[PDB]
Amino acid sequence: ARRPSRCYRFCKNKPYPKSRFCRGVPDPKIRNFDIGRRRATVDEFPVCIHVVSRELEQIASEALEAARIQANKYMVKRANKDVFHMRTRAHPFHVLRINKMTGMRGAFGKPNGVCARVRIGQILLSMRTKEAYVPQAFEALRRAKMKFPGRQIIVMSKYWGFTNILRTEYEALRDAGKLEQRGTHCKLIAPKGKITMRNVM
Amino acid sequence: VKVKSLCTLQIPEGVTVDVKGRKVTVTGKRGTLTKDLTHLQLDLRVDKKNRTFTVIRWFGSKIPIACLNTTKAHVQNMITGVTKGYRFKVRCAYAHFPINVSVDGQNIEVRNFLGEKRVRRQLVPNTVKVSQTDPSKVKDEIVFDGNDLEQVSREAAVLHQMCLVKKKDIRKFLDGIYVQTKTNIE
Amino acid sequence: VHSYGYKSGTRHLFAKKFRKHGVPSVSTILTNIKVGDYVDVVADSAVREGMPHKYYHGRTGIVWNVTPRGVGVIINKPVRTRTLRKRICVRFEHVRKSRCQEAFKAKEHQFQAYLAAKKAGKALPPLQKSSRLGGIVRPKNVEVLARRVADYEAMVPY
Amino acid sequence: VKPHLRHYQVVGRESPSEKNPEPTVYKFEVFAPNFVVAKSRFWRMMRVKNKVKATHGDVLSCKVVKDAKLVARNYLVDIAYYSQRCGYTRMVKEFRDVSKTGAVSQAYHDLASRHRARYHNIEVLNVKSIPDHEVKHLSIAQYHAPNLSFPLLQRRTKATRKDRAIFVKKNTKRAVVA
RNA sequence: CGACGUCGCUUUUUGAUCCUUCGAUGUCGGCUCUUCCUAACCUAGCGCCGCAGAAGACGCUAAGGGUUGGAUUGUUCACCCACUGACAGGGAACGUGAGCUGGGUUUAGACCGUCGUGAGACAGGUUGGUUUUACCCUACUUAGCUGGAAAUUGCGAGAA
RNA sequence: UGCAAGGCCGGAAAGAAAAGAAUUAGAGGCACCAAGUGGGCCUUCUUCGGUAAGCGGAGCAGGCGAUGCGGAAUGAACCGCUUAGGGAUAUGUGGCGUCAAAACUUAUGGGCUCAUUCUCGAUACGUGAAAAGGGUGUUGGUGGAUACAGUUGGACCAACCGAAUCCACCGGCCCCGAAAAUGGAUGACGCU
RNA sequence: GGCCAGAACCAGCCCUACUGCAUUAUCCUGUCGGGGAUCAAAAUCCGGCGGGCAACGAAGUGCAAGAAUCUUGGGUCUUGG
Ligand SMILES: C#CCOc1ccc(C[C@H]2NC[C@H](O)[C@H]2OC(C)=O)cc1
Ligand SMILES: [K+]
Ligand SMILES: [K+]
Ligand SMILES: [K+]
Ligand SMILES: [K+]
Ligand SMILES: [Mg+2]
Ligand SMILES: [Mg+2]
Ligand SMILES: [Mg+2]
Ligand SMILES: [Mg+2]
Ligand SMILES: [Mg+2]
Ligand SMILES: [Mg+2]
Ligand SMILES: [Mg+2]
Ligand SMILES: [Mg+2]
Ligand SMILES: [Mg+2]
Ligand SMILES: [Mg+2]
Ligand SMILES: [Mg+2]
Ligand SMILES: [Mg+2]
Ligand SMILES: [Mg+2]
Ligand SMILES: [Mg+2]
Ligand SMILES: [Mg+2]
Ligand SMILES: [Mg+2]
Ligand SMILES: [Mg+2]
Ligand SMILES: [Mg+2]
Ligand SMILES: [Mg+2]
Ligand SMILES: [Mg+2]
Ligand SMILES: [Mg+2]
Ligand SMILES: [Mg+2]
Ligand SMILES: [Mg+2]
Ligand SMILES: [Mg+2]
Ligand SMILES: [Mg+2]
Ligand SMILES: [Mg+2]
Ligand SMILES: [Mg+2]
Ligand SMILES: [Mg+2]
Ligand SMILES: [Mg+2]
Ligand SMILES: [Mg+2]
Ligand SMILES: [Mg+2]
Ligand SMILES: [Mg+2]
Ligand SMILES: [Mg+2]
Ligand SMILES: [Mg+2]
Ligand SMILES: [Mg+2]
Ligand SMILES: [Mg+2]
Ligand SMILES: [Mg+2]
Ligand SMILES: [Mg+2]
Ligand SMILES: [Mg+2]
Ligand SMILES: [Mg+2]
Ligand SMILES: [Mg+2]
Ligand SMILES: [Mg+2]
Ligand SMILES: [Mg+2]
Ligand SMILES: [Mg+2]
Ligand SMILES: [Mg+2]
Ligand code: NA
Ligand code: NA
Ligand code: NA
Repeated sequence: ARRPSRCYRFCKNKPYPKSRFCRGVPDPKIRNFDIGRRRATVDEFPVCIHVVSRELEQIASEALEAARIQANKYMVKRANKDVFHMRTRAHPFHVLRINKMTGMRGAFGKPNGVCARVRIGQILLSMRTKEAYVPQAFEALRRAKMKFPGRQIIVMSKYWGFTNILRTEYEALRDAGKLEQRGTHCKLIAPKGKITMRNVM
Repeated sequence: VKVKSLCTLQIPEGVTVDVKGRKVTVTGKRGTLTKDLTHLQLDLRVDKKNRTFTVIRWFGSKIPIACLNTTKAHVQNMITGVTKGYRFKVRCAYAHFPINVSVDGQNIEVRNFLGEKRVRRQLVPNTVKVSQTDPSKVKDEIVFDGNDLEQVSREAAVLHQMCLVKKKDIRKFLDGIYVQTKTNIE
Repeated sequence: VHSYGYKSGTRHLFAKKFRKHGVPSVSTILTNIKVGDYVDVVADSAVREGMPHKYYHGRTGIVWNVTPRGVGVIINKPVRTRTLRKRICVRFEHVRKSRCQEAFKAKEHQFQAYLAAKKAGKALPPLQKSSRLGGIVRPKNVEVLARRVADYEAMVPY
Repeated sequence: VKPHLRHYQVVGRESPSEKNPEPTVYKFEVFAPNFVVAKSRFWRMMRVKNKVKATHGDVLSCKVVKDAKLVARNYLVDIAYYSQRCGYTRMVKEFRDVSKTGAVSQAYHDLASRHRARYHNIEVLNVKSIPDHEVKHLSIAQYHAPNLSFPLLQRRTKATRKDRAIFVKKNTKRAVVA
């Protein structure tokens, strides 16, 4: 079977990524890092909700995949699949080893799984949605974090969606030509570079 | 904490209330009652001229303050007991086997409950009077009469708990003895 | 596993700085090294001839020998309970003139200048006063130092 | 008992230099057991706000702010504390006391017992006396009644230390072993 | 009841380690005998059910009491026959060898297969193969004598 | 007559000023002859293998070994302090209900807590016992909402009735989660 | 008497009593206005102006050097006479 996650909870080792020195690494259990309406413009989903980590620990890719399935299932049931966009912000780049029991001699293990090393304050999941479905997003993320080891807090972001512009100032900056849209995110235009049809505002 | 919390109660004309060391005696017509509240640690006052009963809690948190409304209800029940009394009406409900209830002086016999051969006996304390209504008016009714609400109840409750169905689906087997009317003697 | 060759563990030690690659310049070639000078022994990785061993990189010593392309430097080295004076042979590209006595040389020259000025009726420069003494302070602007509510909300991300 | 914290006013600045020949002068309010703790709290505030270290600054004055006359008042103490679980928590509390120092000292005891907060994790934003009509908490507002009276019940009255006794005759005051 | 995950407990399994013992702490199993634990099979109560009744499922308090006879196997386990209210799981130096037994394991004899040129080897099979000592101290079981309240003294004096 | 080197002769030397502008229980160098030792181990920070270990392996520095004494009930290593034979006076760590010296249970200090068969808690090291999760137990905060309110009685909505309510979230202590074998352990009694 | 004990005095120690300098102002008062809560007030509170020493053992705030001779303190079986 699979070893209990309590054996790989703490960040005891140095980072051990998959490289030309570490071969034979299995694929992570999470492959889809963006569920929901990922193609929605930044104007469509103003509300952003974060799941923030409060401990320095390791989260297995199995737990990450379990969390996103639970969050997607709840939003599809209690809302539509086209009113939210959720992004997993933790990537399992750390490879775990198992000795797989000659006892204790030559005991350097073989790759067994992958996990994400997370710090205090690091964002794990971000949900982009409308203001009408805020209660559903909170419950979906509350259920998803039950799949996570350790303590996490669900907080409401002060920014507009997945951007770095405040919710209180996005619409005013959008009405003026000070914002450049780049898909899910947007960049505030600076008065730098040559005088073009952009950066005039 | 709250410095002063109090509750007030109006005493009717025909009843007198005496308090001494958290021991309340309520005397009116049709009898008298006494309650020992030395476990409460409250301030009980009776205004004899104005016919008011007051209970005060000084410097109390939520738990001690919860007791002064309980005290007022207990004294109010005593006042009602020595002015109107308490009457509990009990009905024997059965599907197939009649519940034969024999009421002698202060003694209750229950027979044929669910066809059982065992006889259920209960001795009513002398402060509570138990009578059986004549079947011509209302079938298989038992009436408990007394001044103390605490004593009149749990005389019917003891009767109810004795006739409990065992090892059967109680949703389907509804036979039992249930209180139906809670009222006053006068 | 790990080995101990002459240049072991010098991946970052014997490397040029970013955008500072290249062979030594003319000013290094034109610099004169004499017996008795103080030199810093800093290896130049682009000159793989007469390099010092990695220990002597960053050590300052005294020149004891000058040769057509080489410099002999005496370097102190602690071994167990004592320090040995090790003589190393390097090419001239791996030594820089040390400024370790620049402050002392200036102090000596200032004393000579002060002595000459004092000898023949010159005005000595005024002595600096200590900044740790007392005095009255007249503040042009005075502000209140306090912790505000805005400080606590500003340290919360997202 | 008298309050264990005193009201200090610390005045200080960055030491003048070529870059800053006329440094700003800052006035700081702090409640500390002694003036050494007061100076320590001042330089911490200077370091985390004005980016000025104690080694690069000087203290102009570290006097004690005297308490007013003792009058029963309502004090509004703006206070905050740090915990690992919840970061910084800022609250506004009302107290009944006779001085600013007494109210702040009572606030530190209150935070220590109800939230397990020690002195060095606590910042006092502001303390001020407020009128009876601006008091919101009923536990404090109950003391503004024009006719407030209560008996003294469940009181353990100890004898004078000189007159205390171990064994006393049951219904008398005669000391048998003392 | 519970996939994907996640948090625990236990030391009745094995593994990991090598702290104690190599001028020696008697090795498996069974027999016998006592005691302890509860994560409760039966027995006493009590809830709940996809609970009509009957038969059952799940759960709570509770270890006082009980928990079998046999065929094969050295077995522990396993399996089957049968009875029963039920035939629960475990610890006590993997309880218990100066208590027994000695079938197994693991000396020397000998046979077979495989391996080895060979002497020999085999967590492969097979047969045959000394089980010592208590009268000491405690513990326990019964069995006698016998002083002593200042627990031997003080005369030191307290009556349910 | 310039550079390099070795000298000789002279001059000057706050013997190193002032600017925060060192300090020293600060005799430096040189030998000779030899002993034990060459199994280590534990802790603070750093750290590698391992699920982990009272596991194996390293760096820096203390320590035990080799060392008692005063404390943490008990413990090689933790805390304090390190030691000629004695007295007095003060302390350190740790304590002041009894055992047991000290609040003969100190204050004319503020709060919080109630824990029914391993029996609340009083364990630095010592994880030398505990998690996720949960509680309309009580006590605190933050932000919203309503105010003739909210709950009742009366006719799925609006009216009588006369006061402060309720919605989410975050703390403190307590509680549940929380099952092992001889009878037993905040050191014991006990303490609210 | 080289034994025991108690009081005297000396010298040296160890203790306790007796306290001055500086500082307050986010303060002390009166008065006007506001505000507050009352049957009506007052007070808590905020401003303007005028005076100022909260000075009883003022403050529990910084530092104290006060000849235990004055003005006959205590201990020394913790020293020696
Ligand atoms: C073969 C085999 C494995 O089984 C055993 C069985 C007994 C022993 C003896 C040891 N037991 C403890 C002590 O070290 C020794 O005692 C004595 C009397 O020597 C060793 C192994
Ligand atoms: K979690
Ligand atoms: K052995
Ligand atoms: K049963
Ligand atoms: K064989
Ligand atoms: Mg498992
Ligand atoms: Mg590691
Ligand atoms: Mg490196
Ligand atoms: Mg480098
Ligand atoms: Mg094991
Ligand atoms: Mg061993
Ligand atoms: Mg033996
Ligand atoms: Mg032995
Ligand atoms: Mg033995
Ligand atoms: Mg049980
Ligand atoms: Mg039992
Ligand atoms: Mg038993
Ligand atoms: Mg055994
Ligand atoms: Mg065992
Ligand atoms: Mg034997
Ligand atoms: Mg045996
Ligand atoms: Mg034996
Ligand atoms: Mg045999
Ligand atoms: Mg052959
Ligand atoms: Mg054999
Ligand atoms: Mg044989
Ligand atoms: Mg034979
Ligand atoms: Mg005697
Ligand atoms: Mg010196
Ligand atoms: Mg060794
Ligand atoms: Mg001494
Ligand atoms: Mg002493
Ligand atoms: Mg004592
Ligand atoms: Mg006490
Ligand atoms: Mg502990
Ligand atoms: Mg202990
Ligand atoms: Mg701990
Ligand atoms: Mg919790
Ligand atoms: Mg709760
Ligand atoms: Mg709570
Ligand atoms: Mg709460
Ligand atoms: Mg105990
Ligand atoms: Mg305990
Ligand atoms: Mg103790
Ligand atoms: Mg005024
Ligand atoms: Mg003035
Ligand atoms: Mg005093
Ligand atoms: Mg004097
Ligand atoms: Mg003297
Ligand atoms: Mg003498
Ligand atoms: Na040794
Ligand atoms: Na107290
Ligand atoms: Na006025």
